[PDB]
Amino acid sequence: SGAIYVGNYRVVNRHLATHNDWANLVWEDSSRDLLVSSTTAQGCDTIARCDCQTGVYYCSSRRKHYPVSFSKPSLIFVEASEYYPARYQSHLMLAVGHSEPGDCGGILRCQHGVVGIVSTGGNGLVGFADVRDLLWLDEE
Ligand SMILES: Cn1cc2cccc(NC(=O)Cc3cocn3)c2n1
Ligand SMILES: [Zn+2]
Repeated sequence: SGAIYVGNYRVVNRHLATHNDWANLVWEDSSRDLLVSSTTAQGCDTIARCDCQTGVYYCSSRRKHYPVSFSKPSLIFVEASEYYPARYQSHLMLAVGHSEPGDCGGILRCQHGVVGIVSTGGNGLVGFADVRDLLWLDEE
């Protein structure tokens, strides 16, 4: 589990969104595994605006933050889980790292701020849904 809290937005994995998220919806995209809902309180996270390929992510199944090298956001075939049919997921970055399901939501960050959130992985893979192209998260 986990979310990004930027401005009056809450960014979560679409597959983990609550009824309150869907009732206060700003934007969602199944192909990216992302959903954004509105918040009453202002958040403290800042979004990175860059092309970094190194950063650190939080792994809840280890209680640890790990430094990683990750690929640029791409269209990747991901295997069937309980949440999606084997399909192509867009705007996804991969790194080598310990992952399990309930880790989705952990933040990946670089020197500029939050890069994305955990979404896919297994066999020492961890896939992050990028948010750096969502420039509108910084306004309104
Ligand atoms: C971090 N992590 C490890 C996983 C192992 C297996 C499945 C994962 N992801 C999901 O269930 C969510 C999903 C995205 O696209 C399709 N399904 C994993 N995430
Ligand atoms: Zn960066």
